[PDB]
Amino acid sequence: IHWPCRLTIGSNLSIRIAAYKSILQERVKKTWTVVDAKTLKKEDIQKETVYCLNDDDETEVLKEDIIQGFRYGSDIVPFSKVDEEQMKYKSEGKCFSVLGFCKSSQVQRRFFMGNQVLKVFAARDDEAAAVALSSLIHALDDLDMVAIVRYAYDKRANPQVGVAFPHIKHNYECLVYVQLPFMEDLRQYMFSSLKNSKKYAPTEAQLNAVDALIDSMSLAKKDEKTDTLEDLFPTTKIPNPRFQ
Amino acid sequence: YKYSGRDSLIFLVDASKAMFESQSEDELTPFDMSIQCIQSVYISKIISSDRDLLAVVFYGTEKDKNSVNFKNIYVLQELDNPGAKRILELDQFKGQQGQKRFQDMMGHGSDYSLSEVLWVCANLFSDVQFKMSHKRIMLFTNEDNPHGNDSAKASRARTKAGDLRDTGIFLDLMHLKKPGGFDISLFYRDIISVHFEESSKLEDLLRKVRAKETRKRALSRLKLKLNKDIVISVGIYNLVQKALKPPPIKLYRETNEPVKTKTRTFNTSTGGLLLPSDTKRSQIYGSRQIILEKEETEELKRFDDPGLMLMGFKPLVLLKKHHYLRPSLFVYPEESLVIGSSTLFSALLIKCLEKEVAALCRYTPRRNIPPYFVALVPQEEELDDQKIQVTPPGFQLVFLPFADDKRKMPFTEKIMATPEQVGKMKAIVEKLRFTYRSDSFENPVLQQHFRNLEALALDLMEPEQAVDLTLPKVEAMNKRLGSLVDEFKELVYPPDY
Amino acid sequence: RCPGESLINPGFKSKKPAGGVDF
Amino acid sequence: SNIFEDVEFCVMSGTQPKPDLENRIAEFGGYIVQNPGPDTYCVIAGSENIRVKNIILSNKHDVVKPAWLLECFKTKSFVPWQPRFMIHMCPSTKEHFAREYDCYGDSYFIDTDLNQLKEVFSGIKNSNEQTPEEMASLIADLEYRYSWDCSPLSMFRRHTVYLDSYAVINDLSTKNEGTRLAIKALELRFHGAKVVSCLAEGVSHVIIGEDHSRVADFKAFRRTFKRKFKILKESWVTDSIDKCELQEENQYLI
DNA sequence: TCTAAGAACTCTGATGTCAGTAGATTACACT
DNA sequence: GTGTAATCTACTGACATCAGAGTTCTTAGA
Repeated sequence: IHWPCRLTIGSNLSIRIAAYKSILQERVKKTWTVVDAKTLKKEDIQKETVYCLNDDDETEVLKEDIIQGFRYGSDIVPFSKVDEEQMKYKSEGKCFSVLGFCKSSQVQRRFFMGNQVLKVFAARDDEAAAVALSSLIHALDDLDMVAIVRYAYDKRANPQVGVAFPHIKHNYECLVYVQLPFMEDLRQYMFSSLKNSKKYAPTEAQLNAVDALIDSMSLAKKDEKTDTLEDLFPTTKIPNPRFQ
Repeated sequence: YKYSGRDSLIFLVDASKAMFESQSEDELTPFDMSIQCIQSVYISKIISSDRDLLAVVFYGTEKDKNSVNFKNIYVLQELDNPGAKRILELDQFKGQQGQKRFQDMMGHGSDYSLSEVLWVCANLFSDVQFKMSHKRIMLFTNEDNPHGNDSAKASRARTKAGDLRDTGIFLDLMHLKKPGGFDISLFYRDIISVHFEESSKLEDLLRKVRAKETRKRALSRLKLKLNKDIVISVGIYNLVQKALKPPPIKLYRETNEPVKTKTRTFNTSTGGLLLPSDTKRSQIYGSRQIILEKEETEELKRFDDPGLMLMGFKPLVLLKKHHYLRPSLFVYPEESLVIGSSTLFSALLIKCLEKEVAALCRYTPRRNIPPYFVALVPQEEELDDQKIQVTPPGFQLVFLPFADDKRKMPFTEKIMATPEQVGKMKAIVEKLRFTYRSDSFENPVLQQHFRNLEALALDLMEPEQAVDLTLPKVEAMNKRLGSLVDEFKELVYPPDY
Repeated sequence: RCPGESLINPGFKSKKPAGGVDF
Repeated sequence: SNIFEDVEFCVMSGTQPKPDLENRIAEFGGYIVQNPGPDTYCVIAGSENIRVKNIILSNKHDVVKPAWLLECFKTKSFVPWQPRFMIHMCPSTKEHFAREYDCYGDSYFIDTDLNQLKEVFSGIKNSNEQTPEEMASLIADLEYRYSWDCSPLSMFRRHTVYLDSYAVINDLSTKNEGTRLAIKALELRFHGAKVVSCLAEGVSHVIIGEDHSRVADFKAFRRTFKRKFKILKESWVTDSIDKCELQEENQYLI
């Protein structure tokens, strides 16, 4: 779907931007409807989400008597759904605005954390945005610098951070946006490190077997002078076996 | 240590008047310092690890509470999982009026004996049933000679604390700005594992730091079928996984009691409490209705058994970084199955890094899940930071899209900028250069949520409202950058906006 | 050993103090 | 005692012995509650520095001085509460409260108290019911009959007063300001008098300071009037204020 | 002159997972 | 039969995760 916005490198300077999702892990359109075994009609079942207090089946009314709580150590504390909205972190706008820049080195492969990828484009028929954003990303093509950006799709939805990573194709400049972790989304564990090999020996004959495996079972064959290999198994062109 | 063992931690304050009511300044107070510490590590442990155990104890007080070895000690709190009412018990003793509130109750300055105090805490840890991974005592006394005037009193303590260390309970210390001096080399030299003002360690107990901390655990274990026959066991571990506000527990209004959501299915016509066998699943297509059982909507979507099949090898450059599916997971060996398979995995790791290569695999995390396709990129450890392992060695599972995932995006063509329009940009970009680090940001919502939750929970006068770090600090962006937005406004587009 | 391991929450690696953009 | 039974209390703090507060209440049978639900009458707290103030933020309930549950012990004080939930399904509680509350927020079906009345009052904007002329006289007559026009801060309410701060009677700047009469006009207004800057026919009283220069002229002018003002010393107002009661004029005449 | 079909995001609820605990089943065994 | 092993299979806390359902916005719109 289209989304209109304003890419903002500093308080005065805004450019028109309109991004599109590009990879999304895709799900089937029609859900499995629920149907009676003998009538085959999709409305002969009503789903009563009834409630119980455990003092011999006192049945509650959700519209009067049920209040959400959170949990705080060894005990429960009652909020109100209507007092969380009084105290909740509210974003001041449907924002997109750059925080600063830094090398490809600051951003290793592993950490990428997103539900989706955006492709983040100059607004339709804005020829001022077209020159300005082509300047932006052409000025990132050569420094190995990347952007870091606050984002938010819309009001009430969570604020968001991460890496707006540029790339180039002969017909358009790429600058994808991807989410990166906050400090509590990142897990640090000292996995017992494997170069201490004295109890798990990698001997000369084992190494001299593997040396031929990983060349021998190559998919990519060098049948070319473009320095692009045959791409013998183009997995991104295969259709999803789940839907087939 | 092993997975299940709780951290368990007991706080043990000197109630003696000579420190308790004492200051050189007016601006702090050692008891008001220790109690603040105990409330603040305890409010950290509540958000972060409700599973781990705290206790708190006053020694040398005049009215007593102990199991045995009673004289002049009061266990304010035995070992328990932490929560609000315990933080409310410590709050009562804080401050200028607090140092009188404590006096109406347990009484101050009397004689004490560390060999009995260490006895008491020992009995405490004994009395609890849970498996404990770390057993730690924290000393909040300033009394640097702990009144070892009788050396034959003091040798009891030193032997008893030999016995603490011998039983694999640990003990730890903080010194608390005693007037004129404190020196560990006089005494405490052998109780802990040149001269001090006040501990550089103690500020770390005031970090108030919040996250869940969830220990190293597998996601699952799988067999990397190289073909029809050769297999190695590997683990699958979650190095990066988005946290969520914890699931809310629905309550009864009138008593705050938890209540059961107790759902059933009921026939729209009749009293039938329909059992799961009474009803099928279905679709509509082409104005006809397709009918399948509650067994087969999940016999469809089967292909394989839990494992990882090898599919052959690629160049690392052809794995294009623009198409990315879901967060990358780690792969690491597990001798728990397939013993000695670590010998194969390690050679595979070592030699892929020479070949500049990835392995391609097909991946099923469970029975009744479709295979995805995954590139095993090989990995190498930066121990150079004095063996702070920023990166574990193994493989990354990086997932690859299929055709359906790569959504169509509209037509556009342009190659528009001149070398001056890039040239001015190459300046602003180099003026705005910082260093990102992965841990340099925090979630504005989830951090705010805990502060709201504490205000409600400990009954605080205000939500702490601590302002987030994701907003650009726009006045610094005005000044560091300077006026150069005008280079776009003049050199690049007309004055009409 | 001591150098990287937090005193509030042992075995786990010390949480550094949030950072953010500053040039 | 058999009085505090049927009245439910929360002793949310003390420190006076907190656990003995509810024990004293228990021989008066006051219904002790550890945590105030929407049922309870009121909440009692020996100090409010932290533990109470969720109940300042949630305007919920009636909060009471320590002594009110050591002075309930010589009275019978018993006064209400809340939870929170806002709802617009097909909205339901507000239309039930069109049966069950006065429109402004005072629930018909439950008593409402210090913090809850302050909140209602802060929501209001101006009107008058009955005719304004009917209402003014209902209030005036009642305070006149029962001498509550003598209420301490209102005790001169039914006095229209002129004050001798003018070197020429009724010329609005022959103004003798700097006079301790300025302070007696503050004292009269502080106790409800309709202090005035013209000696028109609406006046009941003239007040005289140290300067008696114009008393012959007030007396001579007062020969004109259809309803005749009293002339009184400064001390009538001083004494009536000190005694918290109208001392009456005829010993203070001229 | 506007009324649903198509998005989009968050949240809730079940299913499956792992580690660890401990019970009952069930094997082994008596000259 | 009677009695003592050894050891399989359960249940729970806890953590991830797909699906499914509640909710605000664009285009096509009488």
